[PDB]
Amino acid sequence: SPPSIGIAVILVGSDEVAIKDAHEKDDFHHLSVVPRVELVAMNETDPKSIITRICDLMSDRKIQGVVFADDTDQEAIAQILDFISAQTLTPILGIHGGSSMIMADKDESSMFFQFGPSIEQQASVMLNIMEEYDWYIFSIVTTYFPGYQDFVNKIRSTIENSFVGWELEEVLLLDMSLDDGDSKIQNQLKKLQSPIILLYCTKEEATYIFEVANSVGLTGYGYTWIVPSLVAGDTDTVPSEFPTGLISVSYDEWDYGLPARVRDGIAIITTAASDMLSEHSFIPEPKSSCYNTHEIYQSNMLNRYLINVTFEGRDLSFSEDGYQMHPKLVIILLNKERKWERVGKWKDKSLQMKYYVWPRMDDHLSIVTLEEAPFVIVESVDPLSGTCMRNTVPCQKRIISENKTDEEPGYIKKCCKGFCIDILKKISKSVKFTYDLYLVTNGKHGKKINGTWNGMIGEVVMKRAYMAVGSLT
Amino acid sequence: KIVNIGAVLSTRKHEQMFREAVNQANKRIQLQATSVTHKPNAIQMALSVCEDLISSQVYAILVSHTPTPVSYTAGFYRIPVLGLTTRMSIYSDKSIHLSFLRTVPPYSHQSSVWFEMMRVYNWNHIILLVSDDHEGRAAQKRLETLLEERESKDNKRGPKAEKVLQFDPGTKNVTALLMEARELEARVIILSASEDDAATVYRAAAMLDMTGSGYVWLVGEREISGNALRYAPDGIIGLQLINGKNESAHISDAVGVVAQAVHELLEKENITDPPRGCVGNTNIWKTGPLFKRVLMSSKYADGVTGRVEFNEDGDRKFAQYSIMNLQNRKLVQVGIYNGTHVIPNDRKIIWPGGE
Amino acid sequence: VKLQESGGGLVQPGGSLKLSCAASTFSSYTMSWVRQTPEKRLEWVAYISNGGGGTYYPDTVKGRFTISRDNAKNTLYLQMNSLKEDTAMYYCARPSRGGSSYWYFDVWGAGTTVTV
Amino acid sequence: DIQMTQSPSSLSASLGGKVTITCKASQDINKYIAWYQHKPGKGPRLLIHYTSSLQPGIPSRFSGSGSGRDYSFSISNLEPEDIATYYCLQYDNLYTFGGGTKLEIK
Amino acid sequence: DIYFRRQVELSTMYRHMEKHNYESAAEAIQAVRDNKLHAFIWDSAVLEFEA
Amino acid sequence: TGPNDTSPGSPRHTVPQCCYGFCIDLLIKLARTMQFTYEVHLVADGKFGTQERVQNSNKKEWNGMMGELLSGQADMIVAPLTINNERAQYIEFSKPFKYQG
Repeated sequence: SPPSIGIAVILVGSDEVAIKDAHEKDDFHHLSVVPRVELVAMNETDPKSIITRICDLMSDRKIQGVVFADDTDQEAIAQILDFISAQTLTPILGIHGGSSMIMADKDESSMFFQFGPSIEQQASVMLNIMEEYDWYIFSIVTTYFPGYQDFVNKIRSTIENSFVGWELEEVLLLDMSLDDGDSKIQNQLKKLQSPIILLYCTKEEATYIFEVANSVGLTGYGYTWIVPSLVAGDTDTVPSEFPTGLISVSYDEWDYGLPARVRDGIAIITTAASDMLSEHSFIPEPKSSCYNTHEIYQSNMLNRYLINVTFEGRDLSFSEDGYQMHPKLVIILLNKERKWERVGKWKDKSLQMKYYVWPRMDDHLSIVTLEEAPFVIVESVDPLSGTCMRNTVPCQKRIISENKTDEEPGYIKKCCKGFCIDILKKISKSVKFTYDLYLVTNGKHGKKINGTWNGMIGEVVMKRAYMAVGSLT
Repeated sequence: KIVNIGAVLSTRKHEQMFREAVNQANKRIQLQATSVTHKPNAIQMALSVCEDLISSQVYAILVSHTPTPVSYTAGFYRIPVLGLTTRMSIYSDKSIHLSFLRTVPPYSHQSSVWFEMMRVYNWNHIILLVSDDHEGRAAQKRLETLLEERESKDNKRGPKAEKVLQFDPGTKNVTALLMEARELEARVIILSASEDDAATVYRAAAMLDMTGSGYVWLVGEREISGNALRYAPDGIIGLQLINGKNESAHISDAVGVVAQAVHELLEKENITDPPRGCVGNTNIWKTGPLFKRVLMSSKYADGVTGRVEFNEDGDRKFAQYSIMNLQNRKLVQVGIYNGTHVIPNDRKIIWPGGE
Repeated sequence: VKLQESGGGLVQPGGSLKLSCAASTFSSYTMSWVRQTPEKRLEWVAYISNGGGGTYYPDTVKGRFTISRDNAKNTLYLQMNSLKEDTAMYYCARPSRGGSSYWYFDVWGAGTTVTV
Repeated sequence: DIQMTQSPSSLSASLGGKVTITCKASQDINKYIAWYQHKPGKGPRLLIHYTSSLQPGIPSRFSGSGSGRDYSFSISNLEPEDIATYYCLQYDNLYTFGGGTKLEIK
Repeated sequence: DIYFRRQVELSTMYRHMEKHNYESAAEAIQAVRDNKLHAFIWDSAVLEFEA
Repeated sequence: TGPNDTSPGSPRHTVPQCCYGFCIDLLIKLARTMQFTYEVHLVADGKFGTQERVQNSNKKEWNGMMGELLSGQADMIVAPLTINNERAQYIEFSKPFKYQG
């Protein structure tokens, strides 16, 4: 009872067997149309070979849609795909590599979609990462991608909302002025007097500019660098000029995997075509050739149907600009031994990470205090942000629990206000400080029992790199 | 000194005058200019880009009239591409195609020709009708950027204020916008839209009696068309370009202004070469940005169309003008202008409904 | 991988005989099988996808037939009811290139008969 | 579902003759063709793909042409180990079949 | 709401104001006399007439 | 010209109401002095005008009363409208009636 549409998959660069076996068990019956797969491998990946393969398959086969993959890092693949889709009025889903790098400002009549995060969702998850340690946004952008103007106007855009606690934006916009004597691009990096620097760029000019950052003194010890997906998304290789870890978001590191991605795209195309045959009772008749053009209005209806797809548990819908809505994201670190080791987790609002403290941070102090009346006041956190605006402290309180697991220095960072905290915030700028502020647990402040001391003096006698500010006579 | 310059042109004799202009520039270094046959259904023309790229020594492609895919194909390929039909502005713009260079101001022109006209006639209030397009947003941004006259320290009673409309490309909904614009106190209308939108408004001020004595119109180029100029009322003021129809005058100074860049670049070092015809991936000729740099700071092959100096975007910085006023049924040229020397008129302006 | 049929008979005229064809990868492979006329015509009987769905027949044997498959034992299951005027031979055929779609098999079975 | 009807009823030819059988469906097939041959009681043997693409192990004795919904398939130079019966397949809807013919030798 | 949010030193005070604001002048004036609201902030040229 | 929202929840039925008071008397004197033909219609919501980032984008429109001055729904605001730094960015005021805090 279901008829057929023609779906061609193209892989450039391996195991066409794992991709074949994964989908050919997906039974698209129980749907109104069923697919027709056709594998085709290629290795040239030049524009002329791409067009002369794509419209060759269009001329031979009644092709409904194309699922394109890649194993390169050339972004300009995607525009070529974005060129031909509006030329052919047929859907194309770029699912890996350079086809998955995000292209802003797509054409109005294009039907090209990508698996990947938007250019603004990466900034949103970059804010949600920095809301663990109350860091401060200082973004610089040297190159000029088409996805620049959305980035600053999305990163501002939350710093004026509520309960912020965020520092200023000493922003630096540069460009691709071909001028070596313009060394102020080396000289303006002294204006980044900040521990956290955002850098939205390309891979090659970042490989250039991190040598410049080492030349000025933006080393990996006192500063960090949070970097979006398009610079260091190539999980296999790394240039030697990156002692600059905590790179930001990528997708899940092995694309569920690549044949599961192929199966998901096949399900997307067939579900949209089944929805169109269920609602309007006719499918689009396929294109004649890349030569013949004259003898489509229903392609806009296909564009409306392709962006409201849902499968067994995965809302794989799309926005108007060709990216996913929900999708799974990971967080990567860089491994001074030159690997990429971190597998962080982010899902649709939420972030889950490791250790509750950042490793690699002498002027680092632990400081233990005590809650009382108006000297050190402990209050709860905001239910929308976690951090504290005017209170400006973690106060990482430990939980005493059952005696089979350790304590909780990941218990939620209760805000502390009051007199001694306002004194400490002046003494920090007075000499040079860094807090690790936490509360006592045994609740035995200022006591000496037979043999020993407890409480704040108990954590003084145990040599735990301490001060004891608070109410203490 | 045997280098190549590709071109795609409309008809056969344009290639004859092309090779003759290359022979004219041959008095400088010797040149190619193999060139080929503009074609319809241009993805086959996107096929035949590397029927021209087969020479490594091609360093510029010349294109005439459609926003052609050669800027996308031969822009991988950091090869500066010159053309004469960039009037539809959007593919020579801030969605940066790194390979384009104009030889003509766009349809969404530098609208200072309107802004400089106001100090001729002390106008202070502007109703600005603007279609919902990239052209409309470009004209809106340019005319709002043209408000730097407020930094002194002379007409500060009003530069230009009032409001803008939005004007979606629809046929019926013209009446409501003009009915709302009837209430305002401004009497000057600037309308910059498409020729089909001119054929859409087309009578709607006449049905509301917003023609004649009360108002003054300053329309763009695309009111002069066989369906639009038939139905514009009497007394409309329009603009008209100097050139863009005698393309030989463009192409002669084009091959001169690329030959000067060839002579300027040949005296330098590290002249790496483009690939030999469409061979594979990562074909990024490293002297391409250097070619864009040496071309973007060049003067003009002066002698035919006047000195043209390219900007950071690639505009001409050239005096674009000719004002056609509409008398009883025929357009007339009224004055001789410049970029700055708007030397007003030598005839009489027939203002609408009272002259 | 090879196909071997079993469950052959029409011992009740108008009865129901659940025949099968085992295989020795067949789990991603759909199924449709064949009876033969006295004019030897390879008329179709039923249709399953590889995943059990898409249960269909042609117009010859509609209305009487109960259909299933098991990709673990690599077998088909369908009871023959309206072959009661034929001395048919049935074989199993595993269409190439798998899927819930269909392509051209050379992967057919061995061929056994059903006689009334 | 769409149903097919092959025609007609005979492959009456001598040793090395020429016969042709037509795939004729009720609907447009877009050259969706296959071809099989078998003895009575032995089992089918594949012949033909989309562009009459023959099979390794199958000789060049079998050719064909046609389009849209109507196809012709010709057999010549036949050695009588191919005492068989030839069959056409369509798969527009799930699968499709018609009558087909049997081979006799005169 | 503009004057309090402009100042940073009064910011905590502003954080107490977001959960109790009203929509009209007469609403809060009537709500003060019903003991749901112990204090109110407004202009002198309305409050000196209302008292 | 009263609001459509005569009972300030759902329904929208505009009616002629009548107003009087301080600003009405001052408008009477200014209109007799400066030859004003005038109509008076009340405000949409009643929130005195403020600025916020609306439509989850990079656009800040002006809510309430002051937006009706910016959008051309009126040409004068005769109301107890304070003088601020944020409103005086592009809205001209006068010598201010009174002095209060």
